[PDB]
Amino acid sequence: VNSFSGYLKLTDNVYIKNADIVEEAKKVKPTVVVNAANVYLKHGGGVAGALNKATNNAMQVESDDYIATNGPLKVGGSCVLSGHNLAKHCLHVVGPNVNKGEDIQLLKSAYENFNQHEVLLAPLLSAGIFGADPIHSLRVCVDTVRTNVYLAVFDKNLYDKLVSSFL
Ligand SMILES: O=C(Nc1ccc(C(=O)N[C@H]2c3cccc(O)c3C[C@@H]2C(=O)O)cc1)NC1CC1
Repeated sequence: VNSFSGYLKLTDNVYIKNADIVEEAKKVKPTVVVNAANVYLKHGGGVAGALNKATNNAMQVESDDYIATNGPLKVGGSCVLSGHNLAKHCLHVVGPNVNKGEDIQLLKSAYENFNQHEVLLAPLLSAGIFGADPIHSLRVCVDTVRTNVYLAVFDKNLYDKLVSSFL
């Protein structure tokens, strides 16, 4: 049993809710919240910008030190950093950004990072300002992630479309 509330069950292991991932993280304090990161961990907008704002920029400060030491992530890769006031840990995962021409096949590799964590709160990777089709992202999620994932979809119209079109 876990504290995630109001989710629709899509499969054995994937759950979905119309919710602001920031507000959901603040309320559940999950072990892992996933950030929709870029390779530079520059949390300017979209989900990343929102999560970072909720940490009063502490996520960005920590991220800048990480990059200065380790260099950029790979598209499809991830790193575990602090969850600050939102979660125990933040898994920063880089999905391909279609508005940069990145290969959409890398989306499966990005979701594979979730399998290193038993339970996660997450957005749909490569959705929103990353330019991919969220219906496709949900399909890849379901077909790749085997651990227990609680997906937060900010837009109600999109949430309803994702549920109603789910096979
Ligand atoms: O701003 C906020 N929350 C806030 C929450 C989510 C987003 C956002 O863009 N999410 C989408 C995104 C962005 C980038 C890549 C992606 O794959 C996705 C899928 C995500 C989705 O479809 O849900 C933006 C803002 N809270 C403050 C207190 C009011």
